[PDB]
Amino acid sequence: RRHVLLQAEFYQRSEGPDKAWAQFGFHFDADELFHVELDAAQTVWRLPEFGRFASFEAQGALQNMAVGKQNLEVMISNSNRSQQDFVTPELALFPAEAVSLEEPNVLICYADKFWPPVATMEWRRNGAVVSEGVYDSVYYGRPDLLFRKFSYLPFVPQRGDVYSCAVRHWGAEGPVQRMWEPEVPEP
Amino acid sequence: PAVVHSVRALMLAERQGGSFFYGKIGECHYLNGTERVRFLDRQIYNRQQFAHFDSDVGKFVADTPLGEPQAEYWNSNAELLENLMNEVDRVCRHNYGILESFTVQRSVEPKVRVSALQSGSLPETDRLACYVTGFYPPEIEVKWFLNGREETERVVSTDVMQNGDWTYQVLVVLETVPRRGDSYVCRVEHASLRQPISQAWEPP
Ligand SMILES: *[C@H]1O[C@H](CO)[C@@H](O)[C@H](O)[C@H]1NC(C)=O
Repeated sequence: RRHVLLQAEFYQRSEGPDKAWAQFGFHFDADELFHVELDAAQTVWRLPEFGRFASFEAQGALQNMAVGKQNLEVMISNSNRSQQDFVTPELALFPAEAVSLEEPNVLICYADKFWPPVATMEWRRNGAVVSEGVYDSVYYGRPDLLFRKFSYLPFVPQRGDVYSCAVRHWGAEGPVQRMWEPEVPEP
Repeated sequence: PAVVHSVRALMLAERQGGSFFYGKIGECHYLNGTERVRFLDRQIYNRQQFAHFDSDVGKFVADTPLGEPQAEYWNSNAELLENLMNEVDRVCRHNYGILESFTVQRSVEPKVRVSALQSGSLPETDRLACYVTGFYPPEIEVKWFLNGREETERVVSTDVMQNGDWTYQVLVVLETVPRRGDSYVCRVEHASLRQPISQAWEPP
């Protein structure tokens, strides 16, 4: 079989509302080995245990950030500031494991096939925002130079509880949303 | 631990509302592991790759007109082209040896559960669901057997879904109203498994 190891870097800024972002990550096929938290200058392995088997020098990421942020200003110039059509995210929402009532589980929400790589996820239960235990991923490179981002909500399935995931993409005046609810048959 | 090696940003782009995006993607493609290794450096502005470097070609190739000025300049510097070619051993070969144990040879077994789903129009089970969860690698085979016979026509399967935590899942539904004295078996084949998992469904 064939495998791919990716060093993916992105450096971006928006001017309408002024904001800027940067990312450095290593990806094995479609999964993330690690990302460097560029402000803390800290390597964060997607699974803690990966850290015991290998290490990465975060200084290497920041040296690349110096050139990234320069190349970005050059190509803004070289392109007469040309713009790309945004691409609104699709949304997947599903549990990690088949649901048994009172058995702890995780709801997984991913935003897929979106560009630019700026998107925030909001979890609601029964209409009310929930943030406890949530993990938000970095932006994972997807075919056609698009991105995917994952959010995880730990939850205990109970009768009567409706859950929602909403994504706000940079461009849009509107969220993309999905609902999920346990299906419990009758004996 | 052992040190993962990063491709340095040796090349610099040369000058020649709004959102503005620049991307660098250094791809270490492995075929038969270390037997054949290809390094692709992709340079992207917005969603258009303006140029790339192929280890096999050994030179930068412009994918768009905007990439033509950059490719010519980078190709002028022979030391850069040599340094980029050295990344096939420096990054791709080096990193493969450190990460193969917990990546290329990751094995996590599927967990397999069958449950009955109710019709929603009638007081009966209309579907049997085989939840296959928590597995790596992503490639898997899940098959329904009714009284020893493989069913294809009445089975609807989801895509294999990335959980994002290095595990994958798939749901294979058999459309049937279960009958007492009938055998319903979900059979799962995966690289992690010496013997396939045959998960039978029994009523109450
Ligand atoms: C920008 O594009 C070319 C160079 O890329 C420049 O000559 C021209 O003045 C600009 N194009 C427009 C505004 O027609």
